[PDB]
Amino acid sequence: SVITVGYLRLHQCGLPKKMALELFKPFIYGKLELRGLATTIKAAKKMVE
Amino acid sequence: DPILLRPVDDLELTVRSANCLKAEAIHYIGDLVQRTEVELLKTPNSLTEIKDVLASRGLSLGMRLENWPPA
Amino acid sequence: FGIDMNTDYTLEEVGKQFDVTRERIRQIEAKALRKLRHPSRSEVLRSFLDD
Amino acid sequence: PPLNALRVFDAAARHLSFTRAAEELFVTQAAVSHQIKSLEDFLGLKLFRRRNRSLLLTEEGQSYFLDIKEIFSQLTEATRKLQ
Repeated sequence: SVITVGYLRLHQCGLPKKMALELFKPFIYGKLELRGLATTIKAAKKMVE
Repeated sequence: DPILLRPVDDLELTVRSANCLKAEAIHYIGDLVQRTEVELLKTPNSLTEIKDVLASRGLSLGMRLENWPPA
Repeated sequence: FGIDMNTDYTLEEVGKQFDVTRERIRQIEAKALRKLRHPSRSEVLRSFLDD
Repeated sequence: PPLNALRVFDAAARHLSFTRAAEELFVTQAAVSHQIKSLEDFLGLKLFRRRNRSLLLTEEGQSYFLDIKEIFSQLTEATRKLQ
């Protein structure tokens, strides 16, 4: 993605909220079953969509 | 209650018991729990089975319910 | 259904092992189906219809 | 001839088979013959033509089939008397 200036602290980076769900999609799937909100991975992907 | 809206097939009851309630057209679990033991002994083909099959389900006959059926 | 094996077995294939009952193995399968058709165990399996 | 056999014969004819007379008889298909076999001892004669695919209506069986309708039609009369 393009870069832009930040108030941010030296250890912090500004992520676009839209790319995070795409990048961490397997992480969302993994922690979603742990939360018990999706019985199956198909429902996990459906509610992510 | 998540059990009231289900039919009588969610009990895994004996075939002798699975057929007796169909005579009186029992459709809901609520329908069978409204009627008490003092009138369900009339139907032929239970007294030593229904209490124990229903206790494990967290239910027992003789409870009073309103707005039934809610459809 | 040959689950966890290399192949499945038909009615007579399992009949020659336990009992030569033809329709009775079939009704054992039907009993298994109605056991698995119950809304007591099928709740999670029903989710696998769209794949 | 028990009155339990009274309601297993009337459903047999209109359902054209002993096993097919079970859905509206709130009973399985096995018991429908358990009363009929006793009928061939108290009364002691055939009612239906027992075949693999279906059953052939017998003249005597229909005579009882109408007799079962006399027994129930007046049984309804006692029923609507309560009604």
